[PDB]
Amino acid sequence: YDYHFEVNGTVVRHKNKGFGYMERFFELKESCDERSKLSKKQYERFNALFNFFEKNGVICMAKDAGTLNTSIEINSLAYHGKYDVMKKFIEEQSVSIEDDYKKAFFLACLGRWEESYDLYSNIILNSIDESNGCVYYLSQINRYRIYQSITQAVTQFNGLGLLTFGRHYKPFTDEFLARIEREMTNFNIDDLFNGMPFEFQKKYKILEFLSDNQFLYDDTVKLFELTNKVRSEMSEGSYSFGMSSDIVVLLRLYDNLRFLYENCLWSVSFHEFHQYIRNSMSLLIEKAEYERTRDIDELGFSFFGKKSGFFMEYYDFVNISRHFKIDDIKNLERS
Amino acid sequence: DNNVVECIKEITESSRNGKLVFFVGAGVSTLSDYPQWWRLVDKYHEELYGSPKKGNYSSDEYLRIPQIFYNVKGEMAFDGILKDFFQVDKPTNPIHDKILAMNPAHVITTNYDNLIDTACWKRGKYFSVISAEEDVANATSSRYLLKVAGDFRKGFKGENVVLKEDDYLNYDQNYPLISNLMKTIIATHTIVFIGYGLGDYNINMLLNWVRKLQKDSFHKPFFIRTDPSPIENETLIYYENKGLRIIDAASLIDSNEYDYLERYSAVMDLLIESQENKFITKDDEVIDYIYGKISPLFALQYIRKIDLKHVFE
Amino acid sequence: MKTVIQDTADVYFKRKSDGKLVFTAEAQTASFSQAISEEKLRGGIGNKPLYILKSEKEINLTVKNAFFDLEWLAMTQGSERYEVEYRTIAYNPDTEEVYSDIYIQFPNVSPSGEFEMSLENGNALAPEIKFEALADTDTDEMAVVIEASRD
Amino acid sequence: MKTVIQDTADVYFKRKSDGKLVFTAEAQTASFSQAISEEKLRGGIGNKPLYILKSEKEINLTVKNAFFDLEWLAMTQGSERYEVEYRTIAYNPDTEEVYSDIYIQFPNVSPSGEFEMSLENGNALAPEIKFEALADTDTDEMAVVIEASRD
Repeated sequence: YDYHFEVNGTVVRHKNKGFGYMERFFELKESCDERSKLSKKQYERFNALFNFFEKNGVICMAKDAGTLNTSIEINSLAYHGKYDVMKKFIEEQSVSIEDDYKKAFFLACLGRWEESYDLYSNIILNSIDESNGCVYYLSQINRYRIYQSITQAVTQFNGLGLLTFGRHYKPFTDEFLARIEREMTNFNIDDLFNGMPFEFQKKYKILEFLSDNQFLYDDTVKLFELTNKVRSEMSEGSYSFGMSSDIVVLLRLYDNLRFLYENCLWSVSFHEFHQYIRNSMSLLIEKAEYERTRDIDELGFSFFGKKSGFFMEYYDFVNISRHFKIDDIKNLERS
Repeated sequence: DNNVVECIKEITESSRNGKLVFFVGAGVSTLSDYPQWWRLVDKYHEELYGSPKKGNYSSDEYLRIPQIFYNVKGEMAFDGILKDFFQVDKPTNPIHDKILAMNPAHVITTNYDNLIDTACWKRGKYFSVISAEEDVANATSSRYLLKVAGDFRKGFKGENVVLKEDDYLNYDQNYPLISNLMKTIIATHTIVFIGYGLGDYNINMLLNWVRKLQKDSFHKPFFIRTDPSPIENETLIYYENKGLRIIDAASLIDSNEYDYLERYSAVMDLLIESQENKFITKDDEVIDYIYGKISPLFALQYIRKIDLKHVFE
Repeated sequence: MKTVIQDTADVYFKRKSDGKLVFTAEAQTASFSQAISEEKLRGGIGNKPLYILKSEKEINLTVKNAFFDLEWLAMTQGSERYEVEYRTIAYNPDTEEVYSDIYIQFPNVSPSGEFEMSLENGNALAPEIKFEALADTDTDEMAVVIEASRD
Repeated sequence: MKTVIQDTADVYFKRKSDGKLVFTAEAQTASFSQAISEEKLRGGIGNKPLYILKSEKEINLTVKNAFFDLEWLAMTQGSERYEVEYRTIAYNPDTEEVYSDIYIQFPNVSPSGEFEMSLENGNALAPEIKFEALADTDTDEMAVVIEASRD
């Protein structure tokens, strides 16, 4: 909590009573000469540190914040819906442990929920010997969700699915369901961060929220505090300069997708996370309509005398294609 | 039986409080085609004299024979034979998962293998493995897996595993901190004994020692008897006097002599699924339970209706 | 005792060729939605149209339960329509006395469910089932009402 | 570079009867609103008169950066109503070059904030304050705006 990192890539002092170590770095960013007063080791560390942040999108301090045009790039193939090329990828041979993880998620997307779990079991036993901390914790966090998917699936095919389909399809063998019930039977996800070593606990605190359900409840409440405001100004004829409150959501929206895709997590396919995208993109496409229609005296267009017009780009189509049922899309057509 | 009902109640109460610490013997390891100790003694004796001993190995012989082998042949043969006997991987069995299902904060293991370690790392509760006197200081997690007798991670050498008579005689200076931590853990938890015989003189004397210390402050540990022959009331009463509490699998179920796995699974399932409202019994046992949970809440004035889900689990 | 007040409802499902009883004794959400509109059609030629009655028309349904029925659920455990019978009662504001009933008949309802309710935690059941009203080309159907209050 | 684009603003406030400038600079929210309205307050007149063009009118204002001052703050530690100047830059959509800066000043201001945050988890400063522009009997008031772009 020493600093605060705004959504826009800007950073502001929060709890520093000592040297502004963040500030010197950005002072080292622009100073090419000072970048030359380092040893090659130290220079490479800066390069390892510099290459990380630009990929993390951190730009410069708030005091010198200029016109920031943050980029967005989703590269996960599943987000790109290339269901055929992955059907060859899963056929390929494994090279590394990180590659095995990448395949495991790809298996799930194709509906072959059966073999996914076993390789989720196959990766877990071989994981420790390389002493890579992360690759274990997310392998189980992914397991219990695709566990629940099987469990919630098997009842549904029994309860209603017979009416929906007319036959009692059985996608999962009897014996397989037994083992997963046994292995996870008393599994309480809460302690899982409370289990991993102190060595794990000091480096990888930032992965904590994915354990309980506070991660999905944490993000949503802000969208309720962000949405409650914007409708208020919509009924006030107000004008907001600079970054409008709606622009805050979009960065937050795309930030969530990237972290929840490229790490290959499996929470994308659940109903709750779909709830987040529905009420986020609804607010953005809602806000577009009000801008296109309102009055101004003289200075109204003098304030931000242009707009994004919600120029709906390619990813935005990819977003609305998945996450909305037919009924949900109709609700927006009306207003 | 009411005795078994109380046994299950006390075990479940210990489990919910996270005060359950299992104790693992050779019974667990004999369910996963792991070659038994008597086979090891047989190998040593056969090399020593040219043939197996006839008749059951008396308890002293189990410690005396490898002493003879180490005296005569030397350390190298002992190490090589340990490598021949133990350098084999094996797959886990259901009983390991059931043992871990209790979420035991600690697990004592007198065996030599690492199968329990594979089970522990499979479920996902990190256990600070401790097997050498240097391990105690470096233990990370509060959860411990005390392989008291040593292990092979640092090598298949005869110094790392107590297997010769001097070891058990010299246990008091060889692995002392294991002794201290053993005594404290047994002092401050509810210990249960599974797959573990009645012939370990060292541990038997240890439990006797704890009892003579603690007097009436001794939370007696629990023993899960699993031989197909039902325990005898004479033996039951005698050991109850000795200060333990016995749980017999033969009373619960009926099976063949070689159906050890069924018995272990049946007992562990009786622990897992003894859910409890199942044993409410009579009418007037309803109210005292409800009074048991809701009565403390008479200090607060009024309650959110939905929140009652928590207090009723 | 101060303020709130609730009510109840009742659901009945059945398949043609027989009286196979299926039902959900309660329906908390129980959303009934009637809707009719039009966007554009017709070639606008031939001068006299002499008709025009396009009304699309559609009916949705919703119910809640945890009881599918015990016996042939397990029978078929290991497309002749799914008719519905909604029943409830009406009260007189002057007297508030039980005098009137409501009988709702649907001859052609189809199960159009989102078989993707995978939720992030084990919930309190609530297997919501949504339906769409179907009407063949033949005649009548969707809705017919019968009611008590004979007195 | 993909999708966002951002701009900047700037906020100064001042006190009359001296060149004192003890206030914020950078309205993060920078929420601005304007309004006019009418009611039945004049619901009845003697007629044969003319008009008032009342309109009520109101100007709401918001700035959130804080860091007021140390020099003048401390000196004040020992009702002119202050005034506000507003400055922003305007760009050409055709060329996107710097050619004009918006010059805005308001005659009367009167800060009046909800003097209680009490947020359950302490925030990262940024104490948003709302302002209301008073007015007197003399003339003008509201706003006086100047514009660059003499290119």
